[PDB]
Amino acid sequence: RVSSGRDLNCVPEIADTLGAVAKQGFDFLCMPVFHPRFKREFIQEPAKNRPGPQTRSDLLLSGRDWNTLIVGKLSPWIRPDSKVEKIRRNSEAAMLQELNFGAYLGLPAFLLPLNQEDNTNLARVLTNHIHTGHHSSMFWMRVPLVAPEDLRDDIIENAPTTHTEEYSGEEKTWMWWHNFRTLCDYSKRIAVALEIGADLPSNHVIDRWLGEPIKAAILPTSIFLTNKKGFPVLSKMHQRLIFRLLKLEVQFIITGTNHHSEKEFCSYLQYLEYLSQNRPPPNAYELFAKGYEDYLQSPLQPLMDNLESQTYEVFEKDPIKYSQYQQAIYKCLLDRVPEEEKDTNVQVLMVLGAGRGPLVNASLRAAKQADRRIKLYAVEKNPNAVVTLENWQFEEWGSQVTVVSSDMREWVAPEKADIIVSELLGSFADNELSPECLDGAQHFLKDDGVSIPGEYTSFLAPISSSKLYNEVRACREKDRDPEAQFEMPYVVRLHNFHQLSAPQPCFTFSHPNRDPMIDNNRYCTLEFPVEVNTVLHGFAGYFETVLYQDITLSIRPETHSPGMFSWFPILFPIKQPITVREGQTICVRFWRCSNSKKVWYEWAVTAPVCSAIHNPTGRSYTIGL
Amino acid sequence: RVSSGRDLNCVPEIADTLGAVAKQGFDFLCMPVFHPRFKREFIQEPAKNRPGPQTRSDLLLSGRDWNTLIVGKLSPWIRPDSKVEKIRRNSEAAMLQELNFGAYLGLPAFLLPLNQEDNTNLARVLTNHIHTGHHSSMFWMRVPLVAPEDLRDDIIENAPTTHTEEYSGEEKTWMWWHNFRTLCDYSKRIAVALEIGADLPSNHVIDRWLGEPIKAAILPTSIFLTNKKGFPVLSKMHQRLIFRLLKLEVQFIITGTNHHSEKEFCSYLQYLEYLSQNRPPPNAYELFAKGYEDYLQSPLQPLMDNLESQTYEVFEKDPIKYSQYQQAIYKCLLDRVPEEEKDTNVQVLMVLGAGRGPLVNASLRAAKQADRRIKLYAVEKNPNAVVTLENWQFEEWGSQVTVVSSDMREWVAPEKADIIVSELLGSFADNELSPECLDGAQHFLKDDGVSIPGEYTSFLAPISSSKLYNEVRACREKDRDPEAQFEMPYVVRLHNFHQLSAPQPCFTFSHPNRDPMIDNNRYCTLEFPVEVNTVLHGFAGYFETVLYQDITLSIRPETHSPGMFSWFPILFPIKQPITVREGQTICVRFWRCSNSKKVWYEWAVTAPVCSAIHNPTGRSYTIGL
Amino acid sequence: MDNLESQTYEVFEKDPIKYSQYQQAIYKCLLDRVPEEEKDTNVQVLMVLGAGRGPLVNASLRAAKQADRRIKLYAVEKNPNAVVTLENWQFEEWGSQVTVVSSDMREWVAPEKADIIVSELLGSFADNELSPECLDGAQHFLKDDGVSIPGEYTSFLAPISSSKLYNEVRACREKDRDPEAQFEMPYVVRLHNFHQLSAPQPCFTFSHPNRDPMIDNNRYCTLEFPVEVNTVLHGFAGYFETVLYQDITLSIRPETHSPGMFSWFPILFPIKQPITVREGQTICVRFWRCSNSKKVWYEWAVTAPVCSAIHNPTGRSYTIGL
Amino acid sequence: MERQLEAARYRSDGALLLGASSLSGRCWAGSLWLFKDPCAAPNEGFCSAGVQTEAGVADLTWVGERGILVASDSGAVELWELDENETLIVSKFCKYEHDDIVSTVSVLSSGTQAVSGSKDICIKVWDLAQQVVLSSYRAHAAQVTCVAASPHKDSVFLSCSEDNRILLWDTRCPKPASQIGCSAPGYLPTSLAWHPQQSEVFVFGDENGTVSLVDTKSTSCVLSSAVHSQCVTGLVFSPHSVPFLASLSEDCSLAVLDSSLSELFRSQAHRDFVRDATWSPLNHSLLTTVGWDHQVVHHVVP
Ligand SMILES: C[C@H]1CC[C@H](c2ccc3scnc3c2)N(C(=O)C(=O)Nc2cnc(N)c(C3CC3)c2)C1
Ligand SMILES: C[C@H]1CC[C@H](c2ccc3scnc3c2)N(C(=O)C(=O)Nc2cnc(N)c(C3CC3)c2)C1
Ligand SMILES: C[C@H]1CC[C@H](c2ccc3scnc3c2)N(C(=O)C(=O)Nc2cnc(N)c(C3CC3)c2)C1
Ligand SMILES: CSC[C@H]1O[C@@H](n2cnc3c(N)ncnc32)[C@H](O)[C@@H]1O
Ligand SMILES: CSC[C@H]1O[C@@H](n2cnc3c(N)ncnc32)[C@H](O)[C@@H]1O
Ligand SMILES: CSC[C@H]1O[C@@H](n2cnc3c(N)ncnc32)[C@H](O)[C@@H]1O
Ligand SMILES: [Cl-]
Ligand SMILES: [Cl-]
Ligand SMILES: [Cl-]
Ligand SMILES: [Cl-]
Ligand SMILES: [Cl-]
Ligand SMILES: [Cl-]
Ligand SMILES: [Cl-]
Ligand SMILES: [Cl-]
Ligand SMILES: [Cl-]
Ligand SMILES: [Cl-]
Ligand SMILES: [Cl-]
Repeated sequence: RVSSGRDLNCVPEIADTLGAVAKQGFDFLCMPVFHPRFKREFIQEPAKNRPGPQTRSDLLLSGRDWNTLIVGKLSPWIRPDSKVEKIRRNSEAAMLQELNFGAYLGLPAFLLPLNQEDNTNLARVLTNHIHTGHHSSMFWMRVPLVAPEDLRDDIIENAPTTHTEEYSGEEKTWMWWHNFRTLCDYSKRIAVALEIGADLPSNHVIDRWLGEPIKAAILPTSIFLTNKKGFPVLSKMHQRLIFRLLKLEVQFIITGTNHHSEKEFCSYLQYLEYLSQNRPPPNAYELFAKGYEDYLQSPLQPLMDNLESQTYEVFEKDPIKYSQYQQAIYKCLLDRVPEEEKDTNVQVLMVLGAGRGPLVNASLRAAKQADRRIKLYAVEKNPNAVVTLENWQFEEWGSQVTVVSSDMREWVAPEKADIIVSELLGSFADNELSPECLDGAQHFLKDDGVSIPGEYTSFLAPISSSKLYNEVRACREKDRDPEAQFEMPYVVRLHNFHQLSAPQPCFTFSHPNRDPMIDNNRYCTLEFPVEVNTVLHGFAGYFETVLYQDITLSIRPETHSPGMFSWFPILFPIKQPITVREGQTICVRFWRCSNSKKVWYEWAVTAPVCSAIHNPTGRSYTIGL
Repeated sequence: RVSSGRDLNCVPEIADTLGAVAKQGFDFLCMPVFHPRFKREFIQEPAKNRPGPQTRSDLLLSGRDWNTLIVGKLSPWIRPDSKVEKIRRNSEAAMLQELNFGAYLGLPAFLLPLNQEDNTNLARVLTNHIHTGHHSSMFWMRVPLVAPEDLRDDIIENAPTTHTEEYSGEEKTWMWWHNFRTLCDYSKRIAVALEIGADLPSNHVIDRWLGEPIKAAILPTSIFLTNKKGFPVLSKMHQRLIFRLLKLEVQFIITGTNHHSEKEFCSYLQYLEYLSQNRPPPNAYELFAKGYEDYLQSPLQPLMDNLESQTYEVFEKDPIKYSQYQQAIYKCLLDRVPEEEKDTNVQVLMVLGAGRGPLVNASLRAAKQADRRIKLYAVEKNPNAVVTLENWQFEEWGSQVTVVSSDMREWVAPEKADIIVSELLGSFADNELSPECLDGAQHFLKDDGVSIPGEYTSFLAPISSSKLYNEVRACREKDRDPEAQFEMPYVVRLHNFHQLSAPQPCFTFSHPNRDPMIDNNRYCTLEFPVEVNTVLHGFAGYFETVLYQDITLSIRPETHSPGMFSWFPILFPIKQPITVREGQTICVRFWRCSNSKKVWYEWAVTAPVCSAIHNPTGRSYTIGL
Repeated sequence: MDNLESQTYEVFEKDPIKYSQYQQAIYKCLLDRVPEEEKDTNVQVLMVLGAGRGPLVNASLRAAKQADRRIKLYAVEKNPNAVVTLENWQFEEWGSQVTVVSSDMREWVAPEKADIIVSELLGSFADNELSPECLDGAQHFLKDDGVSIPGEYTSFLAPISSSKLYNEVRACREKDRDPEAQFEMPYVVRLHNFHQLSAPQPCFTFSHPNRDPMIDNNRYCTLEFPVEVNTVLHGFAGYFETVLYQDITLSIRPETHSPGMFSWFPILFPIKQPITVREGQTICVRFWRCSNSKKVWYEWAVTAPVCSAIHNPTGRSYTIGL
Repeated sequence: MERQLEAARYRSDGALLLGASSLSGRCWAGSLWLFKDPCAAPNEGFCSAGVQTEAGVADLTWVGERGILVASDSGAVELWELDENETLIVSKFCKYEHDDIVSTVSVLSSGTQAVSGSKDICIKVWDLAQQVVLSSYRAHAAQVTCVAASPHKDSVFLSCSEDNRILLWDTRCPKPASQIGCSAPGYLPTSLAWHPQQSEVFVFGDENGTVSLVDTKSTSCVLSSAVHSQCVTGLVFSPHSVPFLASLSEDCSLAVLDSSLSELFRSQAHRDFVRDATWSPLNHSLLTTVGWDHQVVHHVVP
């Protein structure tokens, strides 16, 4: 169910209040650590020397309670960006005081508001406070989805609300955060508490908060409608937004008093719980990848490294994929051996990169299903998996399967193959050097032989995610280029991100490649129309592959093979985020480069602004041959 | 109870065997991943091309079982340091094969033996294997507590056992490990599995393994005696060793067949469980510090930083300490106010550094117990704790206590004090600048006033701990001096270490310091007699303090105040370990330095070899004033 | 791994003693392979593997002209920038007598097999520039009774003390890498302010042709150096000797150094931590030559009187590309 | 059966005893087989008797005519008797007294006692009647590689271990073992064989492939030859009055030598390790070798 919280600006007795909100069902409480109206002076006497105490004692709750249940709130009278110098300095001091007291309490989070365009001095004070202490705090920035100025009732006769299309103005609130977030140098301890009003804005304004680090969504009791019985409920669009937020796994904060006086205060929260429990229950893919969401992993290199047993175990626990492989082999067998030759013709079938032998069992099932004879070779360079292959062969397969423990580029086969079958594809299709391996294996393929897969194509799409950008930035390591983490890809279940344009094909490879002047290097120029305002942080990469005829696999979201969980998308980041205004085209360039020993990718943005060429000479990322 | 394991060199069927050892009560199993007698060839044909499989399949157990329950064993025929070149190369290849298969299985540990002085090529291969893969393995080095050559029966007529005192020879086995450990550059993934024989050596040989990363202790069934009933038991010295190992929280591995055929195989293990459960159950101190053992923490600086609420909460949950403070104040009150003046004389008593007011309550109890009047000041610079102090004062204390929220060096007091009371002491006595603060506070102390504490003295002792040295080494961080972690102290509950000499006093401070030419800098030269062979890695630091007359506190182990858990010892490391032979004296130098803004320590070893001067100009560690 | 610049070759060529020795070796080999009666009926095939700008080619021409024998020359060189110089030489002066081949000697599919192959792929540590691997790859176009010049080479190691060179190596620390990587790599240096702590002893030796079936160029060598002084070990100096043909040899080993030969400086393998050595003790060092498909590197460690760390494991700080 | 043939021994009447282990695959067990037709070996279907054991077998030997002594991977010594007119192989006893793999066993001159060597570095003397261990000696410092009883005295036997020690024993001495090393730092001994006639002389093989002949009372290496390229695993003398010496190695070759250790016959017939060898009592010119390639080869020796 939902992890919820209760916002209050009135706490007469902290123990009673916390107990009450616990009885109501909430998981945590947002409250002021000083009294909201208790303005304090720091510079000018006499109020400077006000006799204490200045707030409650920390003994009123246990340290566990402070650590887990209490979220601090900056007093609303603190204005660090006031036009008045006096108020400016005094609010600097007061904000430092309240932040340091929240840190002294060990609170898990502290709330500060963004109510205007200029929060520069506020950001200065907060960045200082972050960079001083030894604490482990988190800071939630309260940002309205619609600024109060743009949400007011048109009841001012001489200052009416402009009913004119203002595309960029309706997004002003985001810009607020974006400037603040930028001034604090993309701090990982600064997130968003997105407040939601009664009138929801255009869909692009709501999309402007995709990829942003939203930890909390704030719901006032005002935005709740009433049904026949008297329960508080939400409109259809508010419900859509609530589901979208539930997928981001945010915490929900209820604010405001109870206006449905007949019902209890747990009714607002019960409605959220009812929305949560009555959502489409999780399917197998989402169940498996729920914990992997936005988790950066370095790509595997099964050619350079020998994969561990459980990596293969992950690869094998995927029925849809091997069903497709079996179907492709079945069709190919039928298309190569006529019915009258079924016993006089036995096909030679080599699995190149066999692992622990799922493709071998799939080939056996395909032949048994198509009523044709096959002779199997199981080529695998990883000797640890060759152990598994040979135990399989001795115990179950028999002499029908010939296990070969060598590199397919090296192996001098006795006979040529009718069908070669591989799954050397990475998240970016060719990023694990399937083309080079199958090129080296092409010489023991018959003059009319088939390769499964026969085709594969990589796809790129510009994305925006200030969350994944911050993760990549956090991947900085000692003893290397301080920006090397931006010049390498990552296999990740992209989650909190925004697709800025439709994916387009990048690189394509065919097999067999009969071409005389074989060259697997590439140079591709892609232009992505962007019809939104956004900030580019990287490029998501998917792939499609034709195994045989119309049997295909795909991780491209539009054509994704349903319920296939062997590949996650890849992510190519960029050092500097790139602002993109609505209507502009994002032009990116991608190279596939190689020498005798290494293969790597280089990439660069050329429009609307130019980026640096990333990973030149494979300095930060290579793929070993 | 004990976390135990079972060692076997015979596994006919892995599933049956694992189930049996689970029924016997063991928690994990050590077994060969290839057959022990199944020697393999890699260079010379024809045995080179031996048809597979080469061992069992990884499907026989679940990945969870491989990850948790199985410990690999290097086949005993693999000799990487053979005098024969052929065997050398072949064993290199075979050891790489077995290590890589263990990594492919994801085993939590892998056993390799140290049976001789020269394991150089073995260390080369193991270090390579460590530095190649992406794995997360651990390597247990099987080292005998007594070499088999020195444990043989004197039954060779022409080669008798030399019955002559061989102090360094009896330690040869340790040197083995020490060389191997050194060749692999103190790798954190290389630990010790200490094997124990029937005859235990001299006590200094057993002490040679203090401070070493012992993860496992191996017990053969041979070393077990038999009692009246027929159970297997251990001798008194073996039991002492078992208790010593139990405090190091090692895992116990049973090896060898069952020679007590009347009893079950769980009898050997039951005896270990009986030794464990019938040991002195944990007292309060060890209960609290059990999880803190060998945990490096940077020292607190309550002057430079404002301590959090729960740090003070830790400080306050310590009854013995405040009992001693109350007793000291009680005696001082009685010694300053005669019985006839009890009502005509009210003492002025200032707590300098009051925190959340435990010393204030202790002073109140002291006055109420001694039947004397006191006027209390509670001086505290941390305003967050001044909040707690003022809530206390309003609710409970009353106008008897005057809370002062300022620095004791700055505060211009209205009247001078009879008694000043502080607890500004760190683990190294003066390492939190108690002397400077009390110096700045001396001007509002009466001409005949008392300071509690009146004296404090720091103590140093050379220690050996290749474990804590490796932790300190692991504390390397980006954006600073790559060796800065060795030039700073750490507050730690020292556990796996060896005291190489008796602690001796370092620096001493008195209060009040009436001296005209006040100077808190220090230069101290200490000579520590070392009557063992060892490797210096750092210096443990403790302190003693005289609060009043004979009321004292101490973390010096010989004079430690019983059951006082406010301070852990401090540790000053050194960049390079320093070999120390028996009889040599370790001569160390320690400086206390300061300017207007910073205070720091410098230290250096001058004998038997010279070290670098550590933390010069406070470059790696300063204490702010 | 890299194509040497023009002036590096210019340094290599301004060394008369060395090419005099090469010419003498070729001269003797020519006389020993072609009898006087066959001088006109027998023309020897002679391939310079790693020809540079062609000093060995001119030396071979002088050797044949001096020994009164016929030779057919191939000039194999992978560096195309120096192949430019070679081909200008061939067009202007050499003529069709020399056939310039611009490829790798491991790759090149020669038309005929060679009587004599001649190389100078030696580094300061003999094999530290992968002369063995290149000549192994070139052995297949050598005749069944062919000669390789040089035929033998041996590296030499000697423990030294120099708190000056240790401090220089320490100063070689760079951002964006292992803070101690500078100690786990060798340096070519004219050692000057240093002290030899023991006599140099042979480390690794290679022969050519290596007819052996189970060819393996990796090595493991254990050296014990008697030290009869008190000192502080900081590293190991490395020299080499090489037999070009019979008794014609080159050497940078100080005791047997070829007089007035300035093509090689000694090499230096440092160690992270200096090691005190008292009089009478023996310094025991271990040296490995390691390789895979792509890289070749050295590992080394001191085992006596105290143990050091194994330096450059898995070639993490220093590799030599194949 | 199992793939790795470990032991092959001829009985007095000419029957062939075979001991095998499985050193790879799911099960690491062992087996004992008796072939009254020695040319039908290894084939399991054409055997006279057979039995499966708990664990693999490392060494084997006859106890006279009906008994078979087994050193097990389990750390046990097993005695198996031939029963039911030699159609069964039933376990007489199986005692677990070693703490590691038992690598070698040898029956003494009497035939009622035996001696075992294990990887626990211990050597043990067994009474085959009482089924108990008489004496347990820890003489070596590394795993015992071979033990070989003297042919005619059951108080005397040789033992070699990987601590580079070759011990001549005499259980009648209070310090029974005696170190009798050739030269000084010789390579590790691996196989031991007494000479059939000439007593007080024997031969031992090392891990380098060298076979050496040594006299006890003279205690000086009178002769030695580099016969094999790899370690020498076994040495068997022929029943001839002038005995031939069969040498087995891990280079997968069999060699036959005279009294001066010169190469007379050589067999590359095995494509894996050569593990055992025995001469036929019926025909003294026929030699039977078994290997890890599951081959049972019969050589004719000129
Ligand atoms: C599903 C997730 C877990 C497994 C895997 C992954 C990625 C990175 C790391 S780093 C440590 N472990 C991992 C594991 N992953 C992938 O998307 C992926 O790489 N799939 C893939 C690669 N190469 C292939 N030839 C294939 C063919 C089907 C066989 C599939 C994400
Ligand atoms: C007991 C353990 C936990 C608390 C504390 C510690 C150390 C380092 C860190 S780093 C993050 N938290 C911590 C906490 N510690 C100490 O040994 C210690 O510093 N005691 C101490 C210091 N200054 C003092 N004035 C006093 C006076 C009694 C008041 C006591 C170890
Ligand atoms: C004499 C000094 C200058 C040149 C050279 C050197 C070293 C390092 C650097 S780094 C930038 N330039 C340089 C230049 N040097 C040497 O000792 C050396 O490497 N000689 C050498 C290597 N490889 C060879 N195949 C040969 C064969 C004769 C051809 C010779 C020191
Ligand atoms: C199922 S992940 C791809 C599989 O193919 C294997 N593989 C990759 N490249 C080669 C190659 N060149 N020769 C043989 N197997 C290969 C990998 O070791 C892995 O088992
Ligand atoms: C109980 S830890 C020491 C206490 O003394 C306080 N303290 C340390 N130095 C000073 C100072 N100069 N003036 C006032 N309080 C101090 C610290 O803030 C902490 O509460
Ligand atoms: C004189 S320095 C060695 C010379 O040999 C060349 N060389 C080194 N290795 C090879 C090779 N494998 N094939 C051809 N030339 C080579 C180098 O480019 C240089 O000119
Ligand atoms: Cl608290
Ligand atoms: Cl393997
Ligand atoms: Cl291109
Ligand atoms: Cl950029
Ligand atoms: Cl698994
Ligand atoms: Cl405050
Ligand atoms: Cl001083
Ligand atoms: Cl030092
Ligand atoms: Cl060019
Ligand atoms: Cl080697
Ligand atoms: Cl070192």
